[PDB]
Amino acid sequence: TVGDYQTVATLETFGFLPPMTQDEIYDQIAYIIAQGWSPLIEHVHPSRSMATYWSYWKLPFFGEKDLGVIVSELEACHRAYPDHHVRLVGYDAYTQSQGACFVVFEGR
Amino acid sequence: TVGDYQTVATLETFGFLPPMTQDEIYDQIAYIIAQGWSPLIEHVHPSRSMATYWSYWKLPFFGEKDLGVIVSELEACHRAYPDHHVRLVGYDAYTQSQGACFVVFEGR
Amino acid sequence: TVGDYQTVATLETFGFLPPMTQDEIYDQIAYIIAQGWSPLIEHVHPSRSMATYWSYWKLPFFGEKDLGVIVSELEACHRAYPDHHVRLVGYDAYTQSQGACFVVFEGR
Amino acid sequence: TVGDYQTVATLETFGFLPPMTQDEIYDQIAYIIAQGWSPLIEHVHPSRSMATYWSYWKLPFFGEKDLGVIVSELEACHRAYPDHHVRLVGYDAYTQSQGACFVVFEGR
Amino acid sequence: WHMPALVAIFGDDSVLQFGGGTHGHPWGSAAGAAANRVALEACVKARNAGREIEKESRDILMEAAKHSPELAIALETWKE
Repeated sequence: TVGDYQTVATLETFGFLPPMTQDEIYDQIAYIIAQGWSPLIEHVHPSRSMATYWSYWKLPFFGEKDLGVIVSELEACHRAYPDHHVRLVGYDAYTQSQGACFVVFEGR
Repeated sequence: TVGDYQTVATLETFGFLPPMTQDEIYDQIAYIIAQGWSPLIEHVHPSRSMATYWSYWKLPFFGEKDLGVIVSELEACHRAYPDHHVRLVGYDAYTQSQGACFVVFEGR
Repeated sequence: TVGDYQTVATLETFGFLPPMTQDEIYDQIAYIIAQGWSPLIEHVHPSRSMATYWSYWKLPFFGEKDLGVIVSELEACHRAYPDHHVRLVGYDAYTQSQGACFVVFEGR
Repeated sequence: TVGDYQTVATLETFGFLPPMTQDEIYDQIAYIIAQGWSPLIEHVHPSRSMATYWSYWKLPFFGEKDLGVIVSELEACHRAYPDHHVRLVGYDAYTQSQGACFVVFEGR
Repeated sequence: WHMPALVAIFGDDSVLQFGGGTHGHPWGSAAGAAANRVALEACVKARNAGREIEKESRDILMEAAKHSPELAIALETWKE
């Protein structure tokens, strides 16, 4: 029916686009490594999506220069908690802010 | 049993009486149009029926002088939302108030 | 097991006492009438037992000196609301207080 | 998943260690008696495990100088309340403090 | 490994505060706290059992790492 927009839930960013494909994740992680940021992955139950701090897994990948590990290490946290969100976070040491913060897996 | 009055739930207006017949809604719409007001339709789930603002369907009918479309648009709203209330409101522009606020359909 | 006294729920008074017998209620009603008080019957849904106001049934029996109607009217409130606490209340008009407030039926 | 530590709940003390065997309670009770304290047993439902005051069972064993009767009491409370925590506490009369406070049975 | 030395002489009305003991755990900062909390309560439970914590440090601390893998590596990093 048009036109009646129905309000939907989005996490922080990139929720209005279709679920991320594998090549898009590859480009995002390559960019995040090239910018020098520190990759970081979190996970919480969808009900606790409003919590200030999520659950680390396992430690921030401080200065990792390989993009083939995180994509395999992002699936590990997914199988470990198949009922949880999987977010990708980039850590900047000098400005102490995050230049990239988007969820990857919606939670089965 | 008489006389032991029991508390009953009513939305705001015209709910103490039996639900309006299609002829009565026709006359209500005719009155709203003849007063020069702007008909508009809303809908929410009955659990959040006490919310301050409802959800529009679809947009306000600024200065519509044809009353044959509202009667078919509320049924579209009712079918699209079989378990939601259907409110018909008359918008007055000069006084910035509402000339009438009465629930039409109670929600299956 | 003794001595193990467990906290139990009693409403206001006579709750520590097993349920009142029919002949006992006759004596309580006779005492209430002899003191000149006004009998009154109230009932509430047991989860709403904490409300400071119950529901009347039907109106206070002002100036009634016959005990043959109260028990039949006390039971009528029980048939009408078989999942409700039944209270018998005596009004004192001069002191604007209550001299007897006891639960007759525990609530099926 | 090594090493991925999950937030786990322990009551206050001795919870990070495996459940106490029958022989460990023997030595704990011997020690708490040897310190001159007064052993005391409590129990609550796991839902109200965060309450300030638990429920006594039954009274503190004031002037108790043998551990051979305490081992019998702890089972009676458990078989009376199979789905409740059992706390073994020691009362210090002089300092008004507690010398030992640890759950003995976790609650089925 | 200093838990039996800070419990046998500080009693029970003391607070133990670490500078790098908690955050210096290979499995993160969350596992660091589980490495000292398990080690602390083992020392107490050994003292209530009448054992000498300051004398039987190795045997009291080692038998807790069996049911606690975090201490199983915390004993290895801060060897000994």
